[PDB]
Amino acid sequence: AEFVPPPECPVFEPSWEEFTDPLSFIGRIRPLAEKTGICKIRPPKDWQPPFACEVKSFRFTPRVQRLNELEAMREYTLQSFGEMADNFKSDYFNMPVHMVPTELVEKEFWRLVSSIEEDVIVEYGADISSKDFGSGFPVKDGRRKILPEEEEYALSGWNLNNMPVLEQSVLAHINKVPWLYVGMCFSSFCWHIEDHWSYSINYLHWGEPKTWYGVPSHAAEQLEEVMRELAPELFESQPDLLHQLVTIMNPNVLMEHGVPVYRTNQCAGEFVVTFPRAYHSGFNQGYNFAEAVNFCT
Ligand SMILES: CN1CCC[C@@H]1CCO[C@H](c1cc2nccc(C(=O)O)c2[nH]1)c1ccccc1Cl
Ligand SMILES: [Mn+2]
Repeated sequence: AEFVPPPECPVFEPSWEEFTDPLSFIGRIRPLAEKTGICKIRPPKDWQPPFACEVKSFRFTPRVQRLNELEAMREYTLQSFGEMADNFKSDYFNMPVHMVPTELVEKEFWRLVSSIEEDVIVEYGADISSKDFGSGFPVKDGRRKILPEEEEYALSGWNLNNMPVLEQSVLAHINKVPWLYVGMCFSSFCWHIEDHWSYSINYLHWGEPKTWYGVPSHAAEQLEEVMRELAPELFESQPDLLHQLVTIMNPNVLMEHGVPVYRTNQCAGEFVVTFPRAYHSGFNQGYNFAEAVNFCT
């Protein structure tokens, strides 16, 4: 009846030596991580970048998310979104936000997605460009002050602004930036893969965890087949890029049909990498702030 958590994906704790170059480290962990689709990477304890967005100006109108919309077939600052998000969660669970077990939010999320008796609606500050108010990482833009002790983070290969993003092509010889996600409890992203089957890297700057599910690329067609069988027939003929706007599916349904699924709780200061053609989806445990970019190898 209640949700059964998938097995945990790999977590890596690189030494300072291994942490020198992201692409080299990702290439070395690939034989394991590609078999789980997603992995988590914990930087060394002393690697702590400052938060570098323009907080005074940061304003956005999040999208509304009706958790049960398939089954059924306003403007905020960072501060005022946080107040709304914490009030929502503490009221929903009748306890302080940090006291709510991650497993309980997870079980309740999947219950609500399939419930026709209770219509829970949340908001997500999703797909906000780093160009609007800056990246959460420091950048040598000349647009914001960088303290000496922060320069190493502006120059780090793990700063998402410094990941390689240009794919090799003939058109490149003939002829972009990270996105931000301000989460609250139950805000979510449905199953998808990246454009061009790209890798992605995701960093949780601060706040409560982001819960992830991943499927390895060798099972991509299995997942697509389960979607074909069980996803709303009204949307069955839609191209993948549109279907993936609403590809909501409980991980246990995929697991029951033989699709390998792995989970993790990404906590503040931790990276999640998604491998090429690894389907993923997830939800936020509470008020948080993430940055993500597609990268090339
Ligand atoms: C146009 N393309 C095509 C592929 C996705 C990309 C657009 C961004 O799609 C959002 C998203 C993707 C994603 N991947 C990792 C983590 C998170 C996070 O929210 O933390 C993510 N959010 C998304 C997708 C579906 C439903 C809600 C939302 Cl918000
Ligand atoms: Mn993604």
